[PDB]
Amino acid sequence: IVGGYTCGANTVPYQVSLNSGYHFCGGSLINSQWVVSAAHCYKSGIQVRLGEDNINVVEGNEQFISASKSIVHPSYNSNTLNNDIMLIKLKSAASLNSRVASISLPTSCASAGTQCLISGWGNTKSSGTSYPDVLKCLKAPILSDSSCKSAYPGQITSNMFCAGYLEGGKDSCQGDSGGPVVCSGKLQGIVSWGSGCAQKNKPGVYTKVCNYVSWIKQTIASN
Ligand SMILES: N=C(N)c1ccc(/C=N/OCC(=O)O)cc1
Ligand SMILES: [Ca+2]
Repeated sequence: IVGGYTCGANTVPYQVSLNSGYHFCGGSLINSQWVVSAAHCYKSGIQVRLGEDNINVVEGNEQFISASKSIVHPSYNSNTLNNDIMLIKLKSAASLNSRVASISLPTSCASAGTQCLISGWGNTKSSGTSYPDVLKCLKAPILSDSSCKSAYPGQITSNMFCAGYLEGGKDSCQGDSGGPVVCSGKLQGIVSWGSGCAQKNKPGVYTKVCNYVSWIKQTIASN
């Protein structure tokens, strides 16, 4: 997260870290057994880490649970990043408490102009690299579809939306991939792509979760 703020320990209790010997992506806990992340975060041997603040120090509230299965969206296209969504099933149910909690799926899509909360342990610089210890947060508005399409001509599908600041300076970034965009208490987006981070006229592009609720529900009802 570039140009954000320190969230505060466990204030984003649905935020997870995906670990494969190191943190590599975020995700969102949607019930005791399932995490939503980006399909571009797919790899074998994922351990889901819940209740994290400092990802490099065991602070006492963590639950580390191995993934039993990963299900990439059937229409995910890694070239265009269309349908950039994946479900990860935990080997055992997380124990839900104040510091580890699920986030609601949307019943309707979010509105342009709505301020959303984006979070992660990704790069905090727009040029150069610096990775934070503790979870970072950014409040960012959903942009109009026409401004989103103008920013990325020929690349924005109906399964994507833009959020952020056209002036630059505030954005998600590498390492935030797969993490939450929560608007009005609903998981509305997944950190997906963008040209660099926090670049002028290049806002963040996010998987449009409201389009996938049917697939999510049917998948978790059968796996
Ligand atoms: N909002 C952005 N500008 C943005 C967000 C996410 C990415 C994804 N990078 O994938 C590589 C990785 O995370 O390791 C790029 C740009
Ligand atoms: Ca920790």
